[PDB]
Amino acid sequence: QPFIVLGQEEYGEHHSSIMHCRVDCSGRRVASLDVDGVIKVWSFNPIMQTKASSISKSPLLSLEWATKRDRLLLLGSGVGTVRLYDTEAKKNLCEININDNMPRILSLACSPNGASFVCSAAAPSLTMNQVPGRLLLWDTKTMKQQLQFSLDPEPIAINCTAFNHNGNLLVTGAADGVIRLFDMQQHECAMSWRAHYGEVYSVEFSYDENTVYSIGEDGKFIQWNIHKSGLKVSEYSLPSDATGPFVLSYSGYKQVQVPRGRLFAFDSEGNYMLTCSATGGVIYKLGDEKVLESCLSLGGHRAPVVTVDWSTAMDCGTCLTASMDGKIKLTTLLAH
Ligand SMILES: N#Cc1cccc2c1CC[C@H]2NC(=O)c1ccc(Nc2ncnc3ccccc23)cc1
Repeated sequence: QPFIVLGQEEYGEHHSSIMHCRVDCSGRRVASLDVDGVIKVWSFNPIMQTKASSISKSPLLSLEWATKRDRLLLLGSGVGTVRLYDTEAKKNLCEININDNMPRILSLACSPNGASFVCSAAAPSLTMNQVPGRLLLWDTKTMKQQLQFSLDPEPIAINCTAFNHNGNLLVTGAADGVIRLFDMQQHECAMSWRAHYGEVYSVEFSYDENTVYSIGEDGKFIQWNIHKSGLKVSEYSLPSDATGPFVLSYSGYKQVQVPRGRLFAFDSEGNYMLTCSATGGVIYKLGDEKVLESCLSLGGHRAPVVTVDWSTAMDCGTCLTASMDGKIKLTTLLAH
């Protein structure tokens, strides 16, 4: 046991499958979004209580907490808008239209220093997700676009974004299965390589930032050498219920969810990784036998888990696991 489990609670205010659930930067609030466009904002320490609740008139695809103003939440729509929501004042500060032909705001990342954010904006899905997309850099102080990064070889939908600790690097994964790493000082692509057969769903810097981790449609979790483009450090086939597609089957009726939120999350120092499964969160130790072996199973879910988070605050771990029945389990972990 590398962790003791201090409790497992259920947040149940959503009645639809969860799309995203993320802990804020203070580590004390959750923002969660379901497929019916219900945004909920809630605390959990010492009990679960709801701070805000709103139906979006518009489809909502993405969610990102601000880094340097804890109470601000960025929301990306399916109608080409970025909304800035004040969780404390329970009102929208602004909603900016993206003056373009790319309505799907698939991914939002706020810079660590708080002066900037990035969003991906994609064309409509085809009657694949292998469609044109853009990557936009914004100024948080004006909430205006500054520039778009050209994507080679072609405009492509970007599914996932993450900054490094300082914010000078941004790693992205796209629907063409390619990872693109951007130098955010020079505003150019430092590095790119083919990462997955099919889509990249999540990307993350290792704690030490010598590697980035990725998970994608081919079912593989891969660790890449940030110093040498496309050189793998290690590669594992996760169980299929880590990357879906996620099915809840009734009389010939089923609900199907393709990955959209973050499929993996890490402890404070990046030694352990939480993933999805039919029946709850599954945690692995990083670092490297041939078959990656599971050290902890959080359980507690009676419908597929589709997205997860992991935050550490007051020296305690909080794991979120969110399933297709709309339930969010909040498990509390102590690192011995
Ligand atoms: N860390 C972080 C971080 C992340 C995202 C955001 C922000 C931060 C820190 C600063 C904060 N920005 C703001 O609070 C804000 C709020 C509104 C405005 N702009 C407008 N407000 C009203 N009407 C407008 C109409 C047309 C255009 C613009 C408008 C600018 C900044």
